[PDB]
Amino acid sequence: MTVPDRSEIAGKWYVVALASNTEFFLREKDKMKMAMARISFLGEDELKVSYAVPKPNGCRKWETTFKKTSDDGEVYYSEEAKKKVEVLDTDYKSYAVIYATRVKDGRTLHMMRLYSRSPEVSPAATAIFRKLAGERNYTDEMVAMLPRQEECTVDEV
Ligand SMILES: O=C(N[C@H]1COC(=O)[C@@H](NC(=O)c2cccc(O)c2O)COC(=O)[C@@H](NC(=O)c2cccc(O)c2O)COC1=O)c1cccc(O)c1O
Ligand SMILES: [Ga+3]
Repeated sequence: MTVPDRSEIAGKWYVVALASNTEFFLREKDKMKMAMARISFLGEDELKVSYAVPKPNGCRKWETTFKKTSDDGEVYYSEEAKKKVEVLDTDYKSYAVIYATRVKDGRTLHMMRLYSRSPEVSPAATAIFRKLAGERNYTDEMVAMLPRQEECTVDEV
């Protein structure tokens, strides 16, 4: 158990960037703090993810299971949850940017996010995430960033 095998392909990721299509999310997220994300391979076609966010009520965490969906190569779709995530770009030794979308009966929501190899936002990741954001005619309130405001973190093992 807990062998150093596939585990190398999984771990924890710190989301130091955020983007929301709905004003409310932007308003709420812009006022909150950086979030967490840890993913674990449930199966060959199934995957599990643990979320950690600092909520006024305390560190709010949650773990959800998704299904493999190699849309744009290592993308994931959670039909049961109505949430899709697609890794846009990621550095083996640097920052990474992943795109996410969720659709509800009659409504489509998109949420862009950026994660750092550790709980620390980098200028490079910032400029990169923004460069793409600007290419889509994004607006400041549409994006959300968290500076050296870290404190609550999610465990890995
Ligand atoms: O519409 C979406 N959320 C709702 C509904 O989802 C939820 O309320 C919870 N959520 C999941 O259970 C979830 C289970 C499985 C998958 C999830 O993503 C869940 O979040 C908790 O998330 C939160 O409280 C907040 N959330 C993050 O800060 C976030 C930060 C980093 C990473 C996150 O995922 C976050 O949600 C706000 O989220 C919401 O209001 C939604 C859309 C697009 C992309 C999303 O991520 C959404 O969740
Ligand atoms: Ga979510």
